[PDB]
Amino acid sequence: TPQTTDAPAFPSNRSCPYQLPDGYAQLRDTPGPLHRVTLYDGRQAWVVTKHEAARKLLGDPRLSSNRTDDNFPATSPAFEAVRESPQAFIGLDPPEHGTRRRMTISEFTVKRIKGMRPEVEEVVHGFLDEMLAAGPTADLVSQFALPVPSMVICRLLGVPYADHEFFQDASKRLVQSTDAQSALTARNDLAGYLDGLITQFQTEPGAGLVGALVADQLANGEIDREELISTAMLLLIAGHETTASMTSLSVITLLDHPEQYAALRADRSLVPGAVEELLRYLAIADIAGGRVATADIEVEGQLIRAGEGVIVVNSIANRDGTVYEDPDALDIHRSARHHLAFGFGVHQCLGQNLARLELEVILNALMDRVPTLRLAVPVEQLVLRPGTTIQGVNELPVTWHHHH
Ligand code: HEM
Ligand SMILES: CCC(C)(C)C(=O)O[C@H]1C[C@@H](C)C=C2C=C[C@H](C)[C@H](CC[C@@H](O)C[C@@H](O)CC(=O)O)[C@H]21
Repeated sequence: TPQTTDAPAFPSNRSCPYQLPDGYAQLRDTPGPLHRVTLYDGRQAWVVTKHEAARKLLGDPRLSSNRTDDNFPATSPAFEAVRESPQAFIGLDPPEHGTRRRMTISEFTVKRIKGMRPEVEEVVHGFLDEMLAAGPTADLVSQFALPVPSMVICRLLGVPYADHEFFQDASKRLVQSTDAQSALTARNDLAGYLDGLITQFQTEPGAGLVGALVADQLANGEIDREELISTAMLLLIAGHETTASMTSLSVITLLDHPEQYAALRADRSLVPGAVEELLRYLAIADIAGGRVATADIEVEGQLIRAGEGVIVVNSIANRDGTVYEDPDALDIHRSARHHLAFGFGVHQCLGQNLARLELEVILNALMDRVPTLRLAVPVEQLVLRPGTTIQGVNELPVTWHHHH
């Protein structure tokens, strides 16, 4: 019998780091904003494949972010770790979501992020000194891409960087876990570490956002101790892994487009616009759109019923040709405005401007100090993460014109 189905398996893995999987490109090319897929357990779900409908549904209050809902579209067995756990505000709906998010916004405002630029530049150049002094070759992930945002978010959260080896390992084991067992164990490792940190800040008040939440909201019973752990865990893990993966993939992508990398190096005013285009193009968090409908929603003839899972795939929506002409082409000179790599609505990425600053400083630093940077292995030799997690590589062997 023929094997063609009306709801293809979802998600799919990338074979090229800066191109949609073949299964996503056909979903992008089907007409209409919605299309059925099949999750890992056999459940069917909706995916959004157009930019305007993705933007409209991300702001529709009839789509809930409640992870604990039984109908929430889980995309892997490892997802049972966050469902079975107390929720941070990413999995909350209004009004409870707003009261929790307000406790954290002070550390991510524009004026606070801009003020952090001297500190971030010191952090980037510090790890660039060490990598260049150790001689080629080098793993760009473990020696630069991961340590730089790790130290920045640790200073922002109040987490001691002296323990970086522990929680970096546990954060990997959680994000790239393939079964619920290794995911549960990694999450418990981070929870146990953070709970000890909370007790530590109750004896002597600490710094950062975690120290402030312990001395203020937790002391007044406005947040549960376990809510504080999930919130701190969310910020810690999002603070490391997203920026590290954007850096690794942005380096890979720019090295495969040397004409645009040359233009970027010649005119640094293009860096902020190239970051926006890289965010649209790469879209490393395109699974970050899971929703469950609480009421019936009509979208251009199609009907989402209450209790159905919806997955807004921002990587597909960022390749909408009616918004960005020739969407599959990298183009640092294009207007990448209104892209959905950071989401949209009340759950729009809290640390989107920290990531913009981190990537801007990092790209300028690599072009200033290692302009001869190239990949020590062919791109096809690299191992990409599957579509069930944050896009990126685990290793990135690089080399350069060395001398000292
Ligand atoms: C670097 C690339 C990044 C990308 C592509 C990205 C992407 C996203 C997306 C798409 C969402 C929406 C999730 C949803 O609607 O369910 C989101 C939310 C969020 N992100 Fe990011 N993010 C990045 C960096 C960061 C950083 C550096 C932080 C640091 C704290 C962060 C913290 C958060 C938080 C706390 C939320 C939840 C917002 C809310 O629920 O109100 N992200 N992110
Ligand atoms: C193992 C699955 C994994 C990768 C954590 C995940 O799919 O997340 C993704 C998808 C979606 C929620 C949005 C995301 C954007 C930024 C973050 C990095 C975020 C981590 C979500 C957070 O929920 C994970 C732990 O914090 C669990 C918890 O706090 O209960 C990430």
